[PDB]
Amino acid sequence: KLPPFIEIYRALIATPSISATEEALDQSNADLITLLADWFKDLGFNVEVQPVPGTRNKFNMLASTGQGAGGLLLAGHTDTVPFDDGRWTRDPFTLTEHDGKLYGLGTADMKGFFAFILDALRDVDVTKLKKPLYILATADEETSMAGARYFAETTALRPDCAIIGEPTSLQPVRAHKGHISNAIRIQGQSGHSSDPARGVNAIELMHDAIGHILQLRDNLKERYHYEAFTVPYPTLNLGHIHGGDASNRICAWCELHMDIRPLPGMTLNELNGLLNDALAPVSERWPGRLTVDELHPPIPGYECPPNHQLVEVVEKLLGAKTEVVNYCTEAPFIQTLCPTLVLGPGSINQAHQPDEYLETRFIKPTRELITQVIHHFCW
Amino acid sequence: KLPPFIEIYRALIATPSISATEEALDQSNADLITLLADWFKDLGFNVEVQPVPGTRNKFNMLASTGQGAGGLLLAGHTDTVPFDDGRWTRDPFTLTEHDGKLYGLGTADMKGFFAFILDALRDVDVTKLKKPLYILATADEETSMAGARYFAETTALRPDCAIIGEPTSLQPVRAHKGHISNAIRIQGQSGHSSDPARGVNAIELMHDAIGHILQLRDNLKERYHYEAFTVPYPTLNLGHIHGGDASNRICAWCELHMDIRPLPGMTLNELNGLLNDALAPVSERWPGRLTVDELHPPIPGYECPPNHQLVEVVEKLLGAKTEVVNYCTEAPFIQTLCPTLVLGPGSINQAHQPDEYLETRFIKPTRELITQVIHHFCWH
Ligand SMILES: [Cl-]
Ligand SMILES: [Zn+2]
Ligand SMILES: [Zn+2]
Repeated sequence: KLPPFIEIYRALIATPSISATEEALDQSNADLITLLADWFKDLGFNVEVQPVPGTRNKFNMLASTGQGAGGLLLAGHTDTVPFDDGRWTRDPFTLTEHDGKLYGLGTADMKGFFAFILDALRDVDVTKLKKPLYILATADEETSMAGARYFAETTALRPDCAIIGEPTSLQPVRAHKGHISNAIRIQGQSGHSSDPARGVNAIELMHDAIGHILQLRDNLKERYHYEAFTVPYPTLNLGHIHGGDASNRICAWCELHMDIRPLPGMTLNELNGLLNDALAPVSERWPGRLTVDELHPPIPGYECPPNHQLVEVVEKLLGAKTEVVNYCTEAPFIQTLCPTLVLGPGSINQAHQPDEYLETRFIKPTRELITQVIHHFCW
Repeated sequence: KLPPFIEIYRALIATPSISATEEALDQSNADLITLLADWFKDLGFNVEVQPVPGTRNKFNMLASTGQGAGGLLLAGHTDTVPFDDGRWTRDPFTLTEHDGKLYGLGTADMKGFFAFILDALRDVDVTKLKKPLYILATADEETSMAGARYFAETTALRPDCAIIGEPTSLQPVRAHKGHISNAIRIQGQSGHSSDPARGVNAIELMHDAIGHILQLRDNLKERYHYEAFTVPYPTLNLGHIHGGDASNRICAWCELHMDIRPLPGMTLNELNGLLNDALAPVSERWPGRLTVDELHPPIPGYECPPNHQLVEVVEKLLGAKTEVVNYCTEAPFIQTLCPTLVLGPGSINQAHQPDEYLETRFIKPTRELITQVIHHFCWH
């Protein structure tokens, strides 16, 4: 009943699922979901399609089998980044073999993962599994991660563990930093530069705030360490500043946009705690003039405990040690449901690039890795 | 033979001469200058009309009677600011008497002055002056002051003294602060925020520069003093800042727009020296990254030596003590030729405002004052 691997792959690549914040480029993942939904139906899984609030008509799919607690969650995203038709030298939607490489938009990131899951399940009898098996297909990972966010917020599901099939060259990944973005906003009071003391100069107040923020930057860099990261400390970046009307007017308003990248172990609440603490002497001096607002929904840090049985099994199956990575995944939201690893075929060297491909040599190892992991946590 | 006072004033207000940095809005003062040049010719002045290099078809007028050293220079600008389409409740180019008030764009700043000079000169015999009388009418005071800058740069004229007819309510003004406006520009090096050490954050460098600038602000407030000014020290203001693309990118550029208002007697070279030395610690640590560009032609401070005959006689004519103002005039350029005073009818409260007027109560005092200064500085 299930087509062969390359045919499953071909149809997924041929179904456009580009995500974009730009209304013009943003395609519905409905056709991608229907493909996955009908195929998982055919294999005997129950299926739930979920509209995702505040997306342009995007959906999650959960495919479920078995009952009771625990089980394995296999998770991926159905969307791809846009393509540059100027730099692609093949049709992005045409799966093309050439020189041990399979070319197409989402070959590496990450439609291959679903083709491998279905391919691995082709002869498996879901009746005879001891523990539940879940397949999650999320919307809009490449933009808001609204799919994974809305799933982790609303789902009753509580698996024993989860693998998110992002391209890692089949290296298991157990952590990455978070990402919070803030606007620091300072209300001045206007006045003529003929008496620059008559008003409240927002730039002078922002100069004070920046002093305290750079002190926090130094404390973060000095007191929090995670040796496995290339940059082993939580980072703080001043990105943008704007304020004032003219050289000859008291600066009436000033705004600073910054980011912080918290290490896995530090929570969002403690980080907003550290930032309010740094700014406190300034907002106290000046009640009601300094506000801190979020620029973009925050992403928590993620880690999987390094001796978790998920990690030991995977490391042993692949004979590869776990890595940390310098990029954000859905793992922070899936980690609220159960211990989570990031592990998939193909490379971020092809992800989001023109003439994206997945090497065909990933085919046998990936089929075998998924088979072994389903037999380990469901049998 | 000259028309009456109200006719002269009517024509000057009826003749648009709005100046503007925007080429689109910048009207030629050619027709204003022509009215003036013919009226001074009719009274038997030698008149030169000079195109001002680098302006949009603008002219200076110098009207001359007599020859010899010294004499009195009476100066004013022919240009007005634009009118706001929303706010005027009558035609800015029609001189209308309402509430003992003469309404019109430039009634107060400062076309009235030219009417009062011509009116006063009706009853003067220029052949019996012992020292020359000069009237200068400048281009573009409200924008670049190119008129007065060019005149000061090029004229061989060295009058005994000069009065600029800016609106001061007929109070003698003897000094004002300068104005310099700079952009402090910092070139950083961008990169992803996942490693902030890979770049040079222009906001951090600008945080450094501002620290040094605020130290200069405090040095200026402390080490320099001129009692007559409400703010008796050179002021410094941080007016605008911008830089950088995104919260997740190292900030590659930052620009700060600031001004300084120096006291009379601080040169523009002294001030630029103080600002570059304040910024030296940042600029020496980050070679090639920090530049200082002028946003506006810089204006030196001005003062007239407070015991020149010009001040003593004008104070006595008016029964008024000299004042200082914060704002700028052409005085710093004119003062390079001769002791200069700023003295004119109409109020700085009408200048540049909708339904601009000059109160008629100023007509007699202003005519007497102009007559008297011509007698006192041209008969002796
Ligand atoms: Cl890393
Ligand atoms: Zn991905
Ligand atoms: Zn004026």
